[PDB]
Amino acid sequence: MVLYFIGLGLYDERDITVKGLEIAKKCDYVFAEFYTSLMAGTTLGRIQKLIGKEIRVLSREDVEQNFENIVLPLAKENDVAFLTPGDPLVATTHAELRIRAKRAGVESYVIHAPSIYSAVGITGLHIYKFGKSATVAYPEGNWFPTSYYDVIKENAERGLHTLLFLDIKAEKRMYMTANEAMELLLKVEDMKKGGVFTDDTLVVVLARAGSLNPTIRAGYVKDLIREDFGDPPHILIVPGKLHIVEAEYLVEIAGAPREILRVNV
Amino acid sequence: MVLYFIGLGLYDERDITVKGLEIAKKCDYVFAEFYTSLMAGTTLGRIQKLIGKEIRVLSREDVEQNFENIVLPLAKENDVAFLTPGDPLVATTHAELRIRAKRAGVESYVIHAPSIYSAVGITGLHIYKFGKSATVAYPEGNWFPTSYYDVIKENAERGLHTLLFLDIKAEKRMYMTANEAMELLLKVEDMKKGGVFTDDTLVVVLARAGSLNPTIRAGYVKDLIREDFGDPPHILIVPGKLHIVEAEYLVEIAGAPREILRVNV
Ligand SMILES: Nc1ncnc2c1ncn2[C@@H]1O[C@H](CSCC[C@H](N)C(=O)O)[C@@H](O)[C@H]1O
Ligand SMILES: [Cl-]
Repeated sequence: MVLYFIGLGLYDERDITVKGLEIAKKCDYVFAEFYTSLMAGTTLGRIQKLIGKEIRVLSREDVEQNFENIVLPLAKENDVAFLTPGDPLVATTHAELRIRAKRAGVESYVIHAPSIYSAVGITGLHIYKFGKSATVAYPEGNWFPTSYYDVIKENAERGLHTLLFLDIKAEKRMYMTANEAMELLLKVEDMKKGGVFTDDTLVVVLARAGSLNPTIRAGYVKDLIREDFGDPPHILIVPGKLHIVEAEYLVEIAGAPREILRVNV
Repeated sequence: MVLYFIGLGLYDERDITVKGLEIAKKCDYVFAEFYTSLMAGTTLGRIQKLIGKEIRVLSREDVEQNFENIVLPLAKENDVAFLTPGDPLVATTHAELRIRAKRAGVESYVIHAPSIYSAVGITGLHIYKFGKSATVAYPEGNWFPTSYYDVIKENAERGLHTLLFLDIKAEKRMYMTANEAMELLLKVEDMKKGGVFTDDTLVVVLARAGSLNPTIRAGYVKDLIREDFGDPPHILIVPGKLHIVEAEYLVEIAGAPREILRVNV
């Protein structure tokens, strides 16, 4: 009669919360999805080993179209767990699943876990200064989406930071790198000439957040566009005007050039 | 030899990640602060029991003025952890403490935990639509803070949601309620008259996020301003223009007036 939405956290199998683990262990059935994002620092096997349960992976179609047929039925007479990377409900489509549960007469509860949305605080940038978020999508065919560029412009215009999620082909396990994202943005700039993203733009790269050894780098596009930030996942941030304390953290912790202390503050 | 910043999560001791727990259990010394936020579902004792170490609580002054005199000295010869509610680097000035660690020759690592900043996803409002965040501070003496009002205005004109952290006086054991936050906003509205926050404004209240049964309520200020949302901590949200699916969730899950379903495109 109960369905638990449980977050797996940022990077590996230990990023789930103690509450999440214990509840998942007591569940009769455990499902999971790995299409909204991936858990780069672990494997399905390692997660299964930790939970001590068989985990049935569901595709986007399984969830978006058949959640009420695959998961909810068992949730009616048993304790069921639905695992997702990060924090449950951050992915725009997950919240709606609770409405499906309600209509099927199933109670649902949410067990949170660290999300990249909050983990970016490790960049030294003030969380309250982050504006609207956006996703950089790979162009393809005659389709060249560029809305994420406008999001940066509107945020930066108001002195706000822009968190950019990078595209991911979950099934194919292909990760968009910060480098590729910078190239795309430069390409978009060259097309809109809005003076939003150029070689002189200051950016921050956060790679493998959640890991004990994440890569935190800050610098101008011209110097970072071809830098190796390590293995994915990568997240790109275009900060707005910086508070001196943010700048000093980027210099001292993220190896940013001293120049930011006078050019971006 | 090392200093760890470890988040404890939203509500109780079990909101700490497995990673944070395993690492804390092995540290030689464990310090913590409980003034940046309120964990309403546990106690120092329960945390100490779970971690299996005595936890020395530090005050805001101990941290802000003597972190390098109380904590860092031990980190040079031992494994030390600094515990905080939620995520250690979200809506706090703890990031700067890493700079102090560096300058003191102490390597530091960060272990994330669930943060209110992303837990708001449980309100059903899309995370990416949240703009700049702000804090509703208690008026004191002749000083009456009003900046949070402008943040709402700026976000709303852009169709963005506004997350409002509510003030806290840990030592005086005072936790601002959503009701008090609303009262203050109505006053600032009278003062500035920007049509930003009135009795007809739709708002969302999230209380005790992290618990299995947090209070999630949506409605017009005139109707919620006197409603009892239970014990603290509380968070207040002023939505911007809603997507139909967001309104859907607010109605079905947070009991919002069914009229908000009729979104004005
Ligand atoms: N479980 C919870 N429910 C509602 N609000 C919460 C909350 N935990 C924190 N807050 C809000 O955040 C304020 C502290 S701000 C510090 C937040 C912390 N670093 C985090 O990551 O959550 C509180 O006064 C309250 O308004
Ligand atoms: Cl500011």
